Amino acid sequence: TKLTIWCSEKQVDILQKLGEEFKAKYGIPVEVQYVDFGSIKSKFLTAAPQGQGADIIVGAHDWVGELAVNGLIEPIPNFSDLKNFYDTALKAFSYGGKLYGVPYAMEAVALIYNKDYVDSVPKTMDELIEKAKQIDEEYGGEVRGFIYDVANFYFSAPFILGYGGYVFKETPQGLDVTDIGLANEGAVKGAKLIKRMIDEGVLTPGDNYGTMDSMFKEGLAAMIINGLWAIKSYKDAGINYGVAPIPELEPGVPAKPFVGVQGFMINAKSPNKVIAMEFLTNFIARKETMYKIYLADPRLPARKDVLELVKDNPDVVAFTQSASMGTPMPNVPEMAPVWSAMGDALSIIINGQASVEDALKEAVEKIKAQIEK
Repeated sequence: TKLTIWCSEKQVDILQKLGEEFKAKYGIPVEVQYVDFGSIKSKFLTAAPQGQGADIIVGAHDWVGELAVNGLIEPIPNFSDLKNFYDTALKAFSYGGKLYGVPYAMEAVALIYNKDYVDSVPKTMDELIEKAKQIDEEYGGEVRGFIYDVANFYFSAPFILGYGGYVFKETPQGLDVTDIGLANEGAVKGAKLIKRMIDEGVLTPGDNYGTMDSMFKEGLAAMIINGLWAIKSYKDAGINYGVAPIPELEPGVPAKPFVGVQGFMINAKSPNKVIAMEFLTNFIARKETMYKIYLADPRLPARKDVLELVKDNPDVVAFTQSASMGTPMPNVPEMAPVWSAMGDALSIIINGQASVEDALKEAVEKIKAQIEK
């Protein structure tokens, strides 16, 4: 009997050597194969129901809810080392009160700012708004104090979710996709704060990803909301940038960005799940392995004590801190219609074509209608 793993390209070498350690101690070889995320899911969905497919796979946390309900991935037994993982990363791989994977990477946006215009990170969103107005005034509109992809629900979620909005209500039986909180009082308050930034001129209805991104590269945007994926282009453009978590919406009320997480999962139909689980919890999950995984592919780490090891990367520290206060993108298939419905609602709001209340309630109605079909 041998163990089979489907992993990413930059994980093969690390997992092959680790498997050699596992073979020496237990006498079970480990076969490691690179498979891309898209093909992992399509292969797993038809191999796993028969007991085939890899014993261990990597994948996105978004898959967990459906793989868990269909009994294809195995609940991770609690082990002590779990205390060293970010709560957001563990929640992202949890469903119905059970952990279903061991995460290794996170991704979330943060505040990125040009230090030629911002001397200290604003402590609150009210301070950010005042600073943005002052910057707009000082440079006569040539420099935008604050700009981001405002009508995109992924980028505006820190405000809508931070004030109390939620996508699906969490219950002990799993996410209740019949209970959608995108129009409750918190969501309305978050959307009203976005609308206030529009009304005061700090944001405009024409703000989108492209205009934000190009303006920051050219040195004409003081503060933006973006992720680690854009940092290289800003460095190459010669921007003296800094990264920090999005300022508190109010004192004591943090911004709550969406977080994407990648992790390892166990084939629940495999005859080798016990040996596969041992290797996952005792070998893959260890701090030393996760640090090597980070070095070979620097993504925001899922372990707190791995971040402590880094080192020379202040950007990763800021983005990881942003992810820690964030919330996972809901890991169920019913999340799919939410993006476009909320993006339409945001556009309607910022263009003054409906009240915040009416636009959000319409968005929830359309989400439910599409979930039903």
